[PDB]
Amino acid sequence: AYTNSFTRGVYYPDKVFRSSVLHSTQDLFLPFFSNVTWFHAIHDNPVLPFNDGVYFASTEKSNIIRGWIFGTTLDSKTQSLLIVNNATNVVIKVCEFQFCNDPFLGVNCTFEYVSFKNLREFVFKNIDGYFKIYSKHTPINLVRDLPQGFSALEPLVDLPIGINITRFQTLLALHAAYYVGYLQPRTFLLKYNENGTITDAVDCALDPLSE
Amino acid sequence: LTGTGVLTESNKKFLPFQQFGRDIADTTDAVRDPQTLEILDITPCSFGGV
Ligand SMILES: *[C@@H]1O[C@H](CO)[C@@H](O[C@@H]2O[C@H](CO)[C@@H](O)[C@H](O)[C@H]2NC(C)=O)[C@H](O)[C@H]1NC(C)=O
Ligand SMILES: *[C@@H]1O[C@H](CO)[C@@H](O)[C@H](O)[C@H]1NC(C)=O
Ligand SMILES: *[C@@H]1O[C@H](CO)[C@@H](O)[C@H](O)[C@H]1NC(C)=O
Ligand SMILES: *[C@@H]1O[C@H](CO)[C@@H](O)[C@H](O)[C@H]1NC(C)=O
Ligand SMILES: *[C@@H]1O[C@H](CO)[C@@H](O)[C@H](O)[C@H]1NC(C)=O
Ligand SMILES: *[C@@H]1O[C@H](CO)[C@@H](O)[C@H](O)[C@H]1NC(C)=O
Repeated sequence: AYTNSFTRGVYYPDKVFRSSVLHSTQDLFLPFFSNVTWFHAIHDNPVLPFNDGVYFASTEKSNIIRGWIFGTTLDSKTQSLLIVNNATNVVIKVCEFQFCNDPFLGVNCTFEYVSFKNLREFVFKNIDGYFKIYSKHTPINLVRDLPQGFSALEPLVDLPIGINITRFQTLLALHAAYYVGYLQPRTFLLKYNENGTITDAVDCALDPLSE
Repeated sequence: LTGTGVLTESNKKFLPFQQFGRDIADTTDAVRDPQTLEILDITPCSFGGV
């Protein structure tokens, strides 16, 4: 399935506070009104490409989406990133795993680390050696789809893990719905409001009025 | 970040990940202190034409 992403997937591009300014930035962002591929927690866990970087989201009611996997081939020939959320812990690992043929969550290594009415949104990207995660949690008024309104994601972590990621997957809990979109290099104009909330943005390559 | 200025506490509500703030001229305009983790204003010390 496919659906329209609207103005979602903007995020704070650097660790610098700004306010009362319209700031031009060129970076990997989700293009406005782009097609996002759409999937369900019932029956639906295919492996997707990663390309330049992945916007990911899920519409939720009881915390069924609980992790992700990233790599080339997921088959112990090389490092693969694993991410899981479990109660008071958020957990990150990059050993040369072999996973299940059908992964789910039952209710030569280099690094390890530890920290519908819900919408959870994320951006996953790479910068040479470095993997970054950004996120937002919000209420939503309706089950239907991604909101036709604006909100900016904020950085969780940076991982110095250096993996050649070309594919990814997500993990479901078993005793919701989720989305995939691809970033592109876009010049953006970001509206940092009087408090430094990014309240709006223009995707400059969208249409002649945005240019 | 070497520079000359008056330092104060500020109304600049930095988000938890932010280390600095900047003016239009790229010059840093606030800093998080790396020890007490409070959000210092920077104002270049009082000056004007004579
Ligand atoms: C990153 O992983 C990809 C595979 O997912 C590698 O791309 C292949 O590289 C070989 C040569 O090494 C080519 O013959 C194939 O045509 C490539 N396939 C694709 C889909 O591009 C890539 O080389 C890896 N890079 C590093 C630095 O590990
Ligand atoms: C979204 O994808 C479908 C094919 O899956 C295509 O027909 C349609 O034109 C696309 N719409 C937009 C807004 O890109
Ligand atoms: C979370 O999972 C890890 C194993 O991946 C385990 O070591 C840790 O104790 C768990 N934490 C909680 C709060 O269950
Ligand atoms: C670890 O790396 C070396 C090459 O640096 C290789 O010879 C060895 O077989 C690898 N070990 C495993 C268990 O993959
Ligand atoms: C701006 O920040 C103040 C607290 O510093 C808050 O009371 C106010 O609601 C905020 N306004 C907007 C538009 O974000
Ligand atoms: C740095 O040291 C001071 C005491 O010299 C201490 O009060 C403060 O909490 C420390 N800050 C960090 C970030 O560890």
